Amino acid sequence: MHPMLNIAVRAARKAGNLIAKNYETPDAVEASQKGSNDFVTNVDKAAEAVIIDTIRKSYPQHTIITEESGELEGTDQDVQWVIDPLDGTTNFIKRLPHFAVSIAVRIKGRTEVAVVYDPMRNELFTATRGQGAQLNGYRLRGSTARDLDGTILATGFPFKAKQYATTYINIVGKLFNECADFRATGSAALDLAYVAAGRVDGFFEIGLRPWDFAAGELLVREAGGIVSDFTGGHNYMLTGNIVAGNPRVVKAMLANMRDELS
Repeated sequence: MHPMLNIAVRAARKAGNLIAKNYETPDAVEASQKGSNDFVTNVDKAAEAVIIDTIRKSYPQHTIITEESGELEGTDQDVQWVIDPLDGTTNFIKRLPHFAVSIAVRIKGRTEVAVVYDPMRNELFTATRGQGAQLNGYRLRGSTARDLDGTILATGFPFKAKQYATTYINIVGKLFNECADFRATGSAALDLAYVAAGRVDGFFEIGLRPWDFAAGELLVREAGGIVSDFTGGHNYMLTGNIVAGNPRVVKAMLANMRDELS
């Protein structure tokens, strides 16, 4: 737990330090046809290896699930480490300095530990279940906003889910008409961390993969916010359709979502 937290942080900083070091290089950037070149993937794979190696030196019995390898079953099925070694891939390739390592520990299907770590800003966000969220050791509470007016909402376009373009764009339209403004940062795990830290008032994105929200979602819930489905449910793990923020902000956002798809 806090020994697990201590290993999650160790792993996230060593992966983070390695990703920071290569950000300062260009070496071998080779693809354009869509975006993701050999270099980010080599950098990313090396981060993943470091995280796996670090976790297995103390907990070789656990299941580890990574964005790049899927599930590496352990003898002890009751603990899963759910990891994105580099949430913000396109950012990294463009050298936009906004990306993070996300590492969640789930025990018998409940997230108990969460680390999101920005290695450019050297900001480590952490949480353990029932004990709240911190940024570099200092307690987080969400934002204190009560409606959508003068709020800032982190979000991203459904680049990987284009068939939802119209619905999404329609949702963005409605929220804008309630005097919300938007940030689009390219790192969902960081967005969730920023919800936890009140740096934004809410977050909504479609089609997230579980490794990008598993740590972020606990950050929010431990800093007094909530996370839900676009339709209000606790179904978001299956969908990846995530609305996060305090209970007022989410209720207000969910209000603007009924009359759309999902």
